[PDB]
Order: sequence, then C-alpha cells, then structure tokens
Amino acid sequence: RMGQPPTPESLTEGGQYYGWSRGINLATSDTEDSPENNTLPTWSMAKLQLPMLNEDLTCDTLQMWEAVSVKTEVVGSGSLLDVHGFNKPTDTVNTKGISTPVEGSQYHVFAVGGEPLDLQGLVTDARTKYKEEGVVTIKTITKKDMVNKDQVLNPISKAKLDKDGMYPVEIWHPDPAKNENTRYFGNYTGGTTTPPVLQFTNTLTTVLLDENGVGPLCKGEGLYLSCVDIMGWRVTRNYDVHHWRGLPRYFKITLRKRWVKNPYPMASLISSLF
Amino acid sequence: RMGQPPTPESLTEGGQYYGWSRGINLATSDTEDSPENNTLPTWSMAKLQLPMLNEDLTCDTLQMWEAVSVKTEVVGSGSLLDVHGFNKPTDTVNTKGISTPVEGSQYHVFAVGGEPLDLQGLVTDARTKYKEEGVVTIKTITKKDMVNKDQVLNPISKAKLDKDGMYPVEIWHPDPAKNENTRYFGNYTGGTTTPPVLQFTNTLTTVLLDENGVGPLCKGEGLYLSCVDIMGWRVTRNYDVHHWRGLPRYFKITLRKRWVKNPYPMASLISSLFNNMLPQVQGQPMEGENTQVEEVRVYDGTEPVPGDPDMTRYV
Amino acid sequence: DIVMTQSPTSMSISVGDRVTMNCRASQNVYSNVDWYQQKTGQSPKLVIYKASNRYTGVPDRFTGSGSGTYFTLTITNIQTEDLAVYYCLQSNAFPFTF
Amino acid sequence: DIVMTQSPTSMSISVGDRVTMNCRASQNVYSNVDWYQQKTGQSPKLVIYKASNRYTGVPDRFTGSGSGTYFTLTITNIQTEDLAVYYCLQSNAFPFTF
Amino acid sequence: DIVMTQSPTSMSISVGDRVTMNCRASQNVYSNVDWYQQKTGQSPKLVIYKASNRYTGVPDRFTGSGSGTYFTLTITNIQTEDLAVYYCLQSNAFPFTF
Amino acid sequence: LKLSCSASGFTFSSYGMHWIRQVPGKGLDWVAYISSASDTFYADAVKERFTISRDNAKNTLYLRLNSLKSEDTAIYYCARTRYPTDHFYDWFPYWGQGT
Amino acid sequence: LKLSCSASGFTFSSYGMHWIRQVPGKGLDWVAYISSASDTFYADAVKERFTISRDNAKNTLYLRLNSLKSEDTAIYYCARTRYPTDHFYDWFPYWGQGT
Repeated sequence: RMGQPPTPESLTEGGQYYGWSRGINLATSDTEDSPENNTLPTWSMAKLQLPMLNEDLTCDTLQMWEAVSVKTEVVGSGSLLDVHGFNKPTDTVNTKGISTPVEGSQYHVFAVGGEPLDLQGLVTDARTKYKEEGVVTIKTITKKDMVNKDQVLNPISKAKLDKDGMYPVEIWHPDPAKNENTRYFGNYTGGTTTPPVLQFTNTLTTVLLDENGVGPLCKGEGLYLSCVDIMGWRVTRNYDVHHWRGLPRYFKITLRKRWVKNPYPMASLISSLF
Repeated sequence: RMGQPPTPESLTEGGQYYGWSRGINLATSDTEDSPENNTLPTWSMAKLQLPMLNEDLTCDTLQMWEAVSVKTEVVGSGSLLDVHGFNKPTDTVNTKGISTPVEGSQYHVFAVGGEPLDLQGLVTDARTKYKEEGVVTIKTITKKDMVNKDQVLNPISKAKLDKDGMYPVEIWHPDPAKNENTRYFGNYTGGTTTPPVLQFTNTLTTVLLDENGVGPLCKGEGLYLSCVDIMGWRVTRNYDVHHWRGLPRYFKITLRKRWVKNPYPMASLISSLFNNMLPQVQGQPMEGENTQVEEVRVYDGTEPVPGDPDMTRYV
Repeated sequence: DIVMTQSPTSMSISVGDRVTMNCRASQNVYSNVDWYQQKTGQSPKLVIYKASNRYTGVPDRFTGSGSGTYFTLTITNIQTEDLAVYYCLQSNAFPFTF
Repeated sequence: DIVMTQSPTSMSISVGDRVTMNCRASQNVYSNVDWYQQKTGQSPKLVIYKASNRYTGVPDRFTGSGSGTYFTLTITNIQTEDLAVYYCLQSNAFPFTF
Repeated sequence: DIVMTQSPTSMSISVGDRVTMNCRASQNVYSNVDWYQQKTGQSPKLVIYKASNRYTGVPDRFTGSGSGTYFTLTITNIQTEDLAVYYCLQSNAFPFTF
Repeated sequence: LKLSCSASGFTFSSYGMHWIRQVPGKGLDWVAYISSASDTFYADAVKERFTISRDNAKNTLYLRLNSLKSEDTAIYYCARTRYPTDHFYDWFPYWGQGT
Repeated sequence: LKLSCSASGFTFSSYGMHWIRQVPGKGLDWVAYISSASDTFYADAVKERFTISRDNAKNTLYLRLNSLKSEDTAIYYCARTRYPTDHFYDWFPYWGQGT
C-alpha cells in the first residue's frame, strides 16, 4: 500500500497505479512541502484472529498461542523484467532502446508480533506540511506542531501500527525501545539508480524465539503481521515523474500452544465495578 | 528458451538468435503494449520419467523415488568474454573500442520437484496485451481479462508449469503457498548495466530434504526440473535493440527409494466404475459460490450435555 | 502568491515592426512561464509554452526567452493576425497567476 | 490511427524560390516522420528520413525540421528536378499513415 | 568487396572556383573514408583523413564531409597547386578499395 | 452555481484540468486546478467558496460556485493540460469555449 | 490474389518489408508490414482480408489479397527497410517497382 488506493478498480482512471505511487512533485521553495498522501508509501499491516484457548483459573495459569517461526518471501521479482512500456528510454537523445526498469532507493521491512508494531517518528525537515486527513503524522498524535527534535529523536513521537496504509514509512520507523512481543527485520538501500536485488527460496526459515526460548505470545488472540517492500522508482516519459513500486510479501507463520501465567487478577473485575 | 524457438536451424534466417531473444520494441503509447511472444523469456521445464517400483498392497504401503540432493551449474559463463562482434561499441562517438558485453537485469531460478511447479501471476501494468496464441498468460487461465489485482497479488491467477517455453517469466513466478513437493531457489538482480556475476564449481551440492528429512517424492513416477537463467541484454548497433541472453543449466539429481504409505484406497476403482455407469448430473449448486448446503456437523463420541453449544473466539 | 508585472501596458506599432514585452515575477520561477494570445471574442490561445518553445502552428516570428525572474516575448515582423492581447502566466507553484 | 494533415494542398511557384510544406499529426510522433518525393511514373523516392536528416544523394536545398506534432520540409532554391509530389509519413506506431 | 563510385569523372574548372566530388559505397562505411591527391609523378599525398579532418599542411580550402554511404570533398577557391587527381578510399573492412 | 465542462476526444481521467475566469476588461485570472489523481488546488481569493471536482466515467468537470456568488462574475473557461502526467505544472494549451 | 515481390542483392531474411498501395489520384496508402522475426502488422481498413507473408530461402513476399477484392485496386509497391534490425520503425527507403 504505497500511494494509490485499491478502490478505483478500472484500468482507465489513470492506468491503474495500484501497486505504485501516484507521482512525486518536488517542493516549490524551501518552506513549501505538501506531499499529497497518494504519493507517500505507507506501512502494510494485517491481524489474524486466532481462536480462544484453555484457561485453568483454579490455579493461576493460562494457555495462549506462540509464533514459533516464520517463512517470508517477497513475491514478484521477475515482473521487473518488463522492459517494454512507456517509461523513460535508455537512449533519450533518440528516445530508443529499453524502457528503463525499476531502480532506486529500496526499503524492505517485515515484522511478526503478538501486538501491533510500536513506531517512532523521525523525518527530514520538520517544516513539511503533510495533509491532515487520510494519513497519520506526528501532528496527528502529538496534537501540537512538529519541532526540531523530530528531526533526530523525540521520545514523545511514538505510535502503534493499528491502521493500515495510513502510517507513511518516511515518518514512522519501528521502535527499538518498545517492541518486546514483536520480531522485526529490515534493511534500507539508498541511491538514485541502485539496482534492486532480491532472493527467494522455498527452503530457509526464520526463527522467532528469543534468548529465553519464547517467541511472540499472541496477546488478545491476534497475530499481527506488518511489512513494507519498496523496490525503487519508475521514471515516466513526458517529465521525470517517479512513481514508487512495491511488491507483496508472503508470510507463513508456525505457531504452537504454550502454558503461561495469567497476569491479571480477574477478580479485579469487581474493581471495574467499583 | 527465451524468445527465438530452436526450429529454424539455419544461421541465415536472422543470424540464429537461438539462445537469445528476438528484439524488444517499446510501447507506442500508455495503453499500447504488444510484446510479441518471441521477445519474452519463458520458463524451461523437463520431466524425467523414472520406472515403476514395488507395491506392498497386502498391508498398505508403497515404494517411490525421492530426490535426495542436487548439483546444479549454469554452463557457459566464459562465452560472455566474446568482445568482438557487431554490438554497440564502448566508444560510440567514433564507433570504436569494444563491442559491449552482456549486461543488465539477471534472473536465475531453478526448481527440482516431484510435481510441476505451481506458478502465480504478477505483472507490471495489467493493460498489456499479450498475444493469445503460443504463450500462456493470465487471460488464458482465467478466461476473463486482467484486473488491477493482477498487479499485486490475485489468489486466482495460479497455474502449473506443464508446458515448456510458454510461460513467460515476467508473468508467472514460483508460488510460495502451493509448492510442497518442490524445492525452488532463485535470485533477481535488476538494473540497466549491472555486470553479470556467475560462479561454477565441481564440488558443492544442494540438499533437497525438509525439516522431516523427506525431500521431493516423485509423484506418478516423474521428476520435474524447471529453470530460467537470464544473464542480461545485448545492444545492437543500428538502433539500441536489446536481445536477451540465457545460458543452459546442468542438473545432477541424486535420488533413492523410500517406503511410504499408499494414500488412495485402490478399491475405490469400483467407485470409478460407479462413477462411469451413473449419469453426469447437473443438479443444483451444492459446492462453491452459491452453495445450498446450510450446515454440516460431525458427531464422534459422547460428550456431557453442554451449555451454549457454540462458543468460540470472542470478538 | 507570485505577482507578474508586465512593462508594456499598451504599445502602438505597425506591421513589419518589432515588439518585446517583458514579465517580472516576485519570487523565482525557474522556466515555467507561458505566453498566451487572446483575440477579442476567442478563448486564449497558447503561444509560447515553458518560456522557450513555440507551440505547434505558431509562426517563427514569435520568440520566448529568459529564465528566472525576467522573461520576454518578441515578435520580429508583426502580422495582421497578431493584433491581440498577450499575457504571461507562471505555472511553477500554486496558485497560478497571469 | 494517426491522421497527417498537410497545409499546402497545391502550391504554384517558380525556380529559385522557397517553399515550405508542413504536416500535423493527431497524436504525438516524437521524431519518426519521413518525407517522400514522387515524380509521375516512378516509385516514391525517400528525401528526408526521421524528420531531420537528408537521405544520400539528396541535395542541400532540402531541409526537414520539427518534432512532435508539427513537422516541415523546406526548399530554398527550387530546381527543375524538384517538380514532384511530396508526402509526409509517420512511422511511429502501427498502422503507418502517409 | 565494397565498390566506391565517384560522380565527377573529369571536371574542368578555373582558379578561384568551387568543386565538389562525391563518393558512394555499396555497403555502409561509418566514417572511414580518406581523400588522396596525386600529382603526376608523385606518391599519392593524403588530404582528408577519416572523411572529416584535414591532414597537417593541407590548406583550409579543402573540406571533407559526409558519413555512411555518401561522402564529399569540396574546394572553395582552387589553387594552382590543386591540379591533381583525387581518389576516395574506404578503410572500414578488408579488402580496402579506392 | 454548479458549472460543467464536457470533454471528448481523449482519455479524460489522465489529464489535469484548470478553471480560469476572465473579467472582460481586467484580463485573465486563474481560479482552480484538479489533477489526474484528484487533488484540488484553488486560488487565494476563492479558497473556501468554490469546489472544483471531476467525475470520471462521465468526462465532466464541476466547479461548484461560491454558493453565494457575491462579487465573482466573468467568462469561465476550462483548460486541459498538454500531457497525461501527474506533474502539476503542465502549461495547459487546450482552453474551453467560455461561459 | 497472391502477390509476389522477389528481391536480390542482400540478405532477405534480415530486413523488414512493407506493402504500400497507391491509387493514382488519392496518393499513397500503407497496407501491411512484416519484420525479420515474421510478425504481421496490417492497416485498420484491411485487417481480415489481406495476409502478408515472407518465405525465406526463396526471397519473396506474398501479400495474399482480399480473396474478395471488392473495392481495393491500386499500384502495389513493396518496400525494404534501411537497416537489418528487429526495430519495427525503420524508414524503408527501397521501394519496389509497382504492380
């Protein structure tokens, strides 16, 4: 979910940028930045609601799910071998050759957890004016404006990943301090013509356990998957408009049932009454 | 098998692009895309038919092959050191220097399995008009057109790798959800002048076992090998036509014989008999989209009288 | 908002002569300036787009030049069909101003 | 299909004079426009290929110019061997049109 | 083998006048064409190498131009020391032909 | 109070459309703009009153007027940008007829 | 009903060949095209009737005509592209004689 929403299904509204961003329009001066929400790649999230399990309240304990391992894979690398089409050609002096493939800054993050990903706000210039609708920024959560400390690290610009497609990846990064029931992996590769690189495999798997051998216990009963897979840009022909590109990510989570200690004194419901 | 088929054997029809693509012709407008099947690199597949093995039907079990390991290697890397020839030179202002070697987007996939590779359809713009003959696209399998969901992931745009040279690699990618009796490895490297990189070795081998220690059991009796090895492009001189290049891949599969449990109750052949004499019924939809089966419940033992008889995930 | 000021408010000239009308913008517009011709009773026709090119069908007497803060439109030999009003438009930030 | 419209349907001129014939295309053809000369009774000879170059053997009086939607072919000093019909052809998408 | 055909077989002209001799090749020679001058009784002197440059010591009246299939050598104002035969040579594939 | 600008001959939803008004003696005056990915940009003196929109699959702009219309009256043209981009600045050469 | 265009002096199978017809008073009119990797592109008004082909090792085009030939009659030329590419747009300078 990077820019163009999936709702206008017809491939005539714009050529159906679903899977791509809508464009990019640089600032007109130092202070004038309005990034037009359908331009910003955002976080993808989903929550699989697992069933209820046993409870053993006669002596305090409880059963809950436990994400033991994960096989993930970005699907659709070979589709970037589409070198026909109306993109900027490789020989522009004659407008001939190859329609340049997807290149540029890449950003691959995924995260498997028992509770939504905790995010932290960082930005380039904090004078950027993001729209106040359809997107979640640092002003939406800290009701005041953005300050200079939001350019480096503000321990008050925190959030969760509850929504989907609303937290742009250029503002909200996975929180290192907070995430305890979440294993997140990521990597960024900047540049302007950096060739993409992907590897897919049926075999190798990630282990989500920690040094105590637990792994994300699914709180409530849900299991939260989050991801962002930005593969580069696409330079059109009339001007150098620079739509983003993103590929889907396949998750396969292996979970089991673990006996834990019930934290809350459920008798405290009388306190709720009180 | 990337573009030019191997049939016109004479090296005079075009200079014999066997091993290469035929060309590349960019779209003429936003909506006009006709990629000309001999331009699209496609999947290579082959099936080695192994013999029959023992059956022990007196007590249910069965013997079948089992791909234990594989040594693979792309043959012909050094051939890209052919730097004479009529390609775009390295110094175009004088048309002198070196005829630029093969560079560009590379795509190396191989797969060893007991059944054909399951593929999933993804594309760049779904307004591309692929020819409706000699190639298999998402329209050939889902008889309708291509929709926007085919640009990201449509769980209905699935296929197998039965044919060979007909499934272009820009549409059909190995399915992560489906492939269970198949081990596939791959890697893609984009760009426009990305230098190719290959390593070959007589020694190191891949292991095709899984976490239970089984490895692909050859169903039927065949063993299915699939591959695609795109090494880059080749820029000709008159215009910047951009033929692809692909190198063959050598497989060496080590298999053994494993005793398994015979899944099918071969007595069910009488059912086949009962399925042959009984008519072919139309009936009313009882399975699928408009199913007319309200509910199905299976009772097995004797549980005590429950309270609310349907209490599950609370949300 | 950017304000575009044109120096010749009204210039009287004959056929075969040269005219040059200039435009100054408050802030910097890099090369995004268009030159529109409007004859009385018609929709304004585009003449010189992006301050340096001639739209299709426009003769070779029209010339757009300049970049930054000072743009200019020049006609070497006037024609009878060149008797119209001429505006310059900045299309470099919103809102656009003529 | 792209439609090419030429402005001079028939131009009467003498030797030593200048002529300019223009062509407009419905959609955009970047630089793929050819200029063909046909004398009565001969196969059409190519004159100006790709809208900016002179084919071999064609004299220096012929000139092709333009790009996009408006192309033009110019002759500075006519010759007696320049008394033929002249077509412009877009070769930028299929089907080709003259 | 490539065959080079020159259009002026023999041209009579005076001093101070302009001459242009052209050459056509059967196949394509990109820019590898040399222009040789031979006065009777001397080894052929090089004049214009690679079809676009003047060899050292050659005056500024000589000019080589063209590329591909049609090459040309031009002299603006003839000199008395320019009364020699002139050949064009393709050096682009073997065997070389004059 | 609700304008309309029907267009034909191209793909309507791929281009950006401006509304420009001209008072017959005061010259031209820009009003509004809507791009292919519909996002409205208005002029400073008309921000809260006008609302420019487009309705794809019917090929019509809708400049819903002030709903007050106190001091705004002029010839209202529509203009289409030259290229089918998401670039906001595209030197619209295809003006309307006027209303 | 079945044309023929014999060619000599080059490698026939490496070039793209067009068929262009001219009605003596209506000017020139493009008909069809076949490229080195034989793939046929026809004109809009002649799509289903003509079939252009080439037969390598004999160096001949074959524009199998309408099989009806109701209202199509003109001088039919063949043309060869300039360079031996798989680029479809190559400004054919080598026209035939006519038929």
